[PDB]
Amino acid sequence: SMITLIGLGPMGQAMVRVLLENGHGVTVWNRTASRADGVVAAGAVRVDTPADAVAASELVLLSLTDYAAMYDILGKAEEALTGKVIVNLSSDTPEKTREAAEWVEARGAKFIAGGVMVPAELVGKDEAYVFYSGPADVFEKHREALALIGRPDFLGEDVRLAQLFYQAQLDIFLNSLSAFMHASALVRSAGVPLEKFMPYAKDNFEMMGFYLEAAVEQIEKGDHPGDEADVIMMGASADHIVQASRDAGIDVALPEAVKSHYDRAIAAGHGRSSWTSLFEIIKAD
Amino acid sequence: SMITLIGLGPMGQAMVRVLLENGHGVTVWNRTASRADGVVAAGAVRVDTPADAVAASELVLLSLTDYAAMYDILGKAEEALTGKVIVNLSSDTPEKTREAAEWVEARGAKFIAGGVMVPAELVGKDEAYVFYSGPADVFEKHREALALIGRPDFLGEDVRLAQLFYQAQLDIFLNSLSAFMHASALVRSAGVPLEKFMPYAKDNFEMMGFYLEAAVEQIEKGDHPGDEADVIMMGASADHIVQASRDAGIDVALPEAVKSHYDRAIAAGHGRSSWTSLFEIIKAD
Ligand SMILES: NC(=O)c1ccc[n+]([C@@H]2O[C@H](COP(=O)([O-])OP(=O)(O)OC[C@H]3O[C@@H](n4cnc5c(N)ncnc54)[C@H](OP(=O)(O)O)[C@@H]3O)[C@@H](O)[C@H]2O)c1
Ligand SMILES: NC(=O)c1ccc[n+]([C@@H]2O[C@H](COP(=O)([O-])OP(=O)(O)OC[C@H]3O[C@@H](n4cnc5c(N)ncnc54)[C@H](OP(=O)(O)O)[C@@H]3O)[C@@H](O)[C@H]2O)c1
Repeated sequence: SMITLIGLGPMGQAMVRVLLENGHGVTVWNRTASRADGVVAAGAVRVDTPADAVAASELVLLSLTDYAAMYDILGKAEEALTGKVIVNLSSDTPEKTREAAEWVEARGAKFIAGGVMVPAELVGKDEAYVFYSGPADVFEKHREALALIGRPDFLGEDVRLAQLFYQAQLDIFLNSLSAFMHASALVRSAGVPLEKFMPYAKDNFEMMGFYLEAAVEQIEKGDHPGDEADVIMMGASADHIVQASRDAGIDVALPEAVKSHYDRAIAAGHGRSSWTSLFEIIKAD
Repeated sequence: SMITLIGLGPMGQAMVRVLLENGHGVTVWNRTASRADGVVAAGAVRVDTPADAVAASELVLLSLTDYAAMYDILGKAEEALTGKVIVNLSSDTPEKTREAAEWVEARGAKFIAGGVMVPAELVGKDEAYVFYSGPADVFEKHREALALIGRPDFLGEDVRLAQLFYQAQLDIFLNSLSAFMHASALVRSAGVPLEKFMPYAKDNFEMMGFYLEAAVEQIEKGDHPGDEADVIMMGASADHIVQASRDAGIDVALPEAVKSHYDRAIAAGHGRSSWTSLFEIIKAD
């Protein structure tokens, strides 16, 4: 049961290993031949060329930093893409994802977009899930295999959907990392150790589920009551974090961006509305 | 025991109600006399003047949008402050918090800073905790009372500590709300309802604790291994969220701020380091 995988970053590697562990034969190629050494030891079969990698399997998985990478690699293997199934598990733009769907299918391949929503350490484990979008019939044919990487959430036949859901998750995630480090940087400025603050940050993030249901209701109904907490008070909070950041001499870009949401809401007259009203100035009309 | 409280936002109100529920007499004043109606019904006693509010109790709690508000109000009760204990549960800057400590003590009162780390709906419940800082001996005298609002976490005698820990929490929190709304705004741009995405966002936030321990270790040791996930790949992710945001016509300030962290890390040569390396570019010189 030979499946190909191209791109042997942590993810590519962790995926190749799960495919090998569950009986499948796995052909690999990577720009840096020597990164494959570990998985080749485990049972994978390295090959000289990207075309050889594509020719080896029906199913071809890509784990690459961006879609530009798909073009650099598959560009040296076009004649062999015919009859094949590209599953691209790379981050890039939804718009660039569709543009990619069209190029691979013009070269005669079926294209599915995927987004893996776990670190490599948890690929193949219980917490693992993967956004997928594109041909439902082709996805079904290879579901059993892809299901090993993590729980497949098929979103629809619009190839952009998985990428859009991936960018959306990482929007929150990269924000939470940057926010965490920013808040930590504020406390370390006054000489507090990170280990004394981290438990509070943990609770902070773990408590987010409490707010999210009321938030979705308020946002979809355009109903933003400030009774519990208004944009004037939370705008002031944003102003304080910015000014504390300048006082401490840490980064101001991230808190100035949060303040800008409150500033635009205030300008739009949502002073007395719920913080959910920020959605009105964030969204596309 | 009569405890005074000034500022009858949702917080002030929820705190007054808990004090009344646990036997305490509560004197109130507010710039907007009619906001007291609810708590006066519940048992509180409104008074004409801020000076009267201060004179009524040993312990005086402030729940105000900012510290500037404390000055406007307590400014009309300067003579009345001798012997009193101000607990300021308002957001403002650590620097403005100390400057306030000194102003209050100059007028013969003890000053404690506090940060309440729950919404009004959870004041007095299990999840409730409150950062406190200032004189430990004065804090002990009034601990039993304040303990009702939420679990008191006394940080130290540096009055700024509670404010610093509050700003830090809201730094992450306001970021998480803005990120959540931003990601949601991306999904609604392609016409997906927010109810389809919210469960994934909930899991995303609930999963933050997994990364935070490894993060603190890597940050405090200046040890940033990229083996599992490097700043080149996560910088590219940030670029994708920004470009998807421009494509969708939503806010770009928040993702452009996250991208700016990755861009500065890359500039500092941390391309191949862990995302924890962003801390090097966020932290003070
Ligand atoms: N890191 C995580 O925990 C995680 C989790 C979920 C999803 N993801 C996403 O899934 C993918 C996993 O990436 P990763 O962190 O494992 O690795 P990465 O650092 O993004 O790079 C992975 C692969 O991309 C190749 N590559 C990049 N640009 C190329 C180009 N122009 N030409 C040829 N090859 C190119 C690399 O070649 P070399 O090895 O030769 O450099 C490598 O094999 C990414 O798209 C990421 O956004 C990551
Ligand atoms: N709400 C939350 O979820 C939350 C979370 C934790 C803690 N906090 C913090 O607790 C404080 C109050 O919270 P909140 O949202 O309930 O209240 P708020 O909306 O910020 O205002 C509360 C009180 O401040 C008074 N006030 C504001 N500016 C004033 C001024 N210049 N002169 C006189 N009175 C003034 C208001 O008087 P009026 O009634 O006349 O406007 C009101 O009684 C803030 O520092 C906030 O950041 C809020």
